[PDB]
Amino acid sequence: TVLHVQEIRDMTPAEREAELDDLKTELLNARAVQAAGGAPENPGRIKELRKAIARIKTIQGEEGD
Amino acid sequence: SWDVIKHPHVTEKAMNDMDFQNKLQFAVDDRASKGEVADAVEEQYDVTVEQVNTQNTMDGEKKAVVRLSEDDDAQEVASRI
Amino acid sequence: ARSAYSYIRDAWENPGDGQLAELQWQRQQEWRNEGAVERIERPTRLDKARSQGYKAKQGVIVARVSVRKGSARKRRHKAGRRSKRQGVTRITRRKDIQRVAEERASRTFPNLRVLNSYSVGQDGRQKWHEVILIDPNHPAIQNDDDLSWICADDQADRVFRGLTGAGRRNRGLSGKGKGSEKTRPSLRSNGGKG
Amino acid sequence: GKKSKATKKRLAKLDNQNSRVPAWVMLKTDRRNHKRRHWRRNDTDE
Amino acid sequence: PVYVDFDVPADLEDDALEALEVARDTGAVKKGTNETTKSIERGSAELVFVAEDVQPEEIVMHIPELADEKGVPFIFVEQQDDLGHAAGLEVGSAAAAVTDAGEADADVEDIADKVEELR
RNA sequence: AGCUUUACUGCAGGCUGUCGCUGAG
RNA sequence: CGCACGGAGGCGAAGAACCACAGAUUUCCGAAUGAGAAUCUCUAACAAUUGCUUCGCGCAAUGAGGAACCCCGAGAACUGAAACAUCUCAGUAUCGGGAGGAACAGAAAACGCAACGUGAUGUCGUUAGUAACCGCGAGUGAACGCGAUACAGCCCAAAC
Ligand SMILES: [Cl-]
Ligand SMILES: [Cl-]
Ligand SMILES: [K+]
Ligand SMILES: [Mg+2]
Ligand SMILES: [Mg+2]
Ligand SMILES: [Mg+2]
Ligand SMILES: [Mg+2]
Ligand SMILES: [Mg+2]
Ligand SMILES: [Mg+2]
Ligand SMILES: [Mg+2]
Ligand SMILES: [Mg+2]
Ligand SMILES: [Mg+2]
Ligand code: NA
Ligand code: NA
Ligand code: NA
Ligand code: NA
Ligand code: NA
Ligand code: NA
Ligand code: NA
Ligand code: NA
Ligand code: NA
Ligand code: NA
Ligand code: NA
Ligand code: NA
Ligand SMILES: [Sr+2]
Ligand SMILES: [Sr+2]
Ligand SMILES: [Sr+2]
Ligand SMILES: [Sr+2]
Ligand SMILES: [Sr+2]
Repeated sequence: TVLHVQEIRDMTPAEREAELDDLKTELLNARAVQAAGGAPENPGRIKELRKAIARIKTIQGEEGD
Repeated sequence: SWDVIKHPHVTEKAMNDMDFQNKLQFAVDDRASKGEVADAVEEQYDVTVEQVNTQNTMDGEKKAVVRLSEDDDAQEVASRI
Repeated sequence: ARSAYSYIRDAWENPGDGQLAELQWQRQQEWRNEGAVERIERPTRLDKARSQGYKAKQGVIVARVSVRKGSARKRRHKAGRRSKRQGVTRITRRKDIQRVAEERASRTFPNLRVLNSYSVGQDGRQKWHEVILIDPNHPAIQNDDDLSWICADDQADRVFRGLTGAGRRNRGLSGKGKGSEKTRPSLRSNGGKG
Repeated sequence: GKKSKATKKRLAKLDNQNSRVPAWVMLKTDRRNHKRRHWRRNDTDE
Repeated sequence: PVYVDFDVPADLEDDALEALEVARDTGAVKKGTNETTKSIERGSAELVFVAEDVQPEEIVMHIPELADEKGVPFIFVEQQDDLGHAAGLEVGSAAAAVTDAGEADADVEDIADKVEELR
């Protein structure tokens, strides 16, 4: 949703990696909040974070990195 | 590629280790060694790991009890997540 | 004029006379000390090999195989059998020894395919045959107008399905007329009565 | 007995499979865990 | 070996091969056991060479007796690849025949005579 | 069906002759 | 936002869902191939067998699967004969090996309605329960030809 494909293809190879690490962290922090039973969740993002990471990785493969 | 750290293991027993022994507990990939758990943790939270104890749980996952150096404070590290 | 080959051929019409006799009596001493399947660099019977498809080319292989002489090595029945089916001694296999040799050779070279084979004699207890095998994957053969046919997929494991020359004869397919009622087009399609 | 790491993973799964059909699935499907195994009355593999 | 009934001295074999080399450059020579066999049968052979390291021996066994019933003289060469090199080949040769020498007929003739004597 | 034997008929196995391997005087 | 009609929340006019084609990812065991192991582990790997070979795993091949069909091998007994041994069940059941999308067969050392005739090979119909076999018992059992289907004829060895 928030992160579209164009935006990913416009990023530089180094920007996708940085973006990847950023996303992985939001994901890890969400799963941590979830582990603590924390409900300030918003179920859509934890699900969106996974797809975003999948997209970035797909593009990195497509673009040759 | 699989990541080392899955998520913080937060249970009453985990808290005691945090308050009383400056230890953090994690659910980690069962293919990870104590050394890999140590590094990954230092890099993710920027702290110094003194010792790592592991266990293959009856949940199919691996649990790691990571003690931090006196320089760091478990409660604080855990509090930011 | 006579080709040189005709001389090798003529010598083998009588492997027990002349120089050939002395040769065999010598060779077999070495052969008996060799294994079951020995790859050899050159055919012992050049005329016969060339006549069967052999070529001094890459991808063409020759191997001599020894197989025991005699009837079936059969175990006696261990359950009830009517008299007719109690035999052991006089039972012989339906595949001739030359065909057994071709199969043992092909197993040794899993990637190759049997092109043909021929006899190179025998002593009191065993027989030797030289088998010609072809590498269906070598371009030297894939480009040969006389051999590339053996590269087709349906020619895979041809020896094990009786597509060999010794296979077709042993299957009673030599005759096109009388006598081949139950052999052609296959033993199996004819209810196994050939 | 001594369980290997793999045997352990399997026992672990069997234990997890031994949970009940969540409350909401009942509502969602407008109305049974055909695989409820008891440690005593039943027997696992291996 | 089964077709070899006399040993040719190294020196003799040396002369012979040398004569063969001047035969390909001057006169004519046949390379290969099949072409050599036809020379003997056609009579166009003056001197035929037979390697002693041929395996199988069947390939050449016939040369000796064939030559005898054709007056054609023959000599043995210890190695197969030497005969082929002399004949001018990059490969070996189990047998070769000097089909009408040339500025070597003198030597060839002697070699023939040196062999008949060697029995 | 299991068992027996100088029941009927066969099949292994043992003994023995012969052919091949197998040659010189 | 699957089966699946909940709750919360999210995605979609930046055209989502959904369908077609193509591509990415594709853990471990598995022919399972570095070695060992009840799906894990130990210290760079075409293990094993082969072909070629720059003789170095450098380039290649094989392995296993598939509903049955197909080809090559091994091959019963109950049963029928109102007993039973040959015969029969049956080259069946089952076993070993192997190919393909179909297999196999195939351009006459054929046929032999004997001819001044036919003209590769499968298969279908028929020839026929005929010829032939058989304690001449019970049973077993073709072919040539003909009418069809489809059609297609070639390459070596050797001589030179
Ligand atoms: Cl084969
Ligand atoms: Cl006719
Ligand atoms: K019976
Ligand atoms: Mg431990
Ligand atoms: Mg058929
Ligand atoms: Mg529980
Ligand atoms: Mg009884
Ligand atoms: Mg392995
Ligand atoms: Mg009866
Ligand atoms: Mg009767
Ligand atoms: Mg019958
Ligand atoms: Mg007929
Ligand atoms: Na977990
Ligand atoms: Na093979
Ligand atoms: Na028959
Ligand atoms: Na139990
Ligand atoms: Na009984
Ligand atoms: Na996939
Ligand atoms: Na391979
Ligand atoms: Na190699
Ligand atoms: Na009866
Ligand atoms: Na009875
Ligand atoms: Na009968
Ligand atoms: Na007619
Ligand atoms: Sr638990
Ligand atoms: Sr195969
Ligand atoms: Sr019990
Ligand atoms: Sr050579
Ligand atoms: Sr036609």
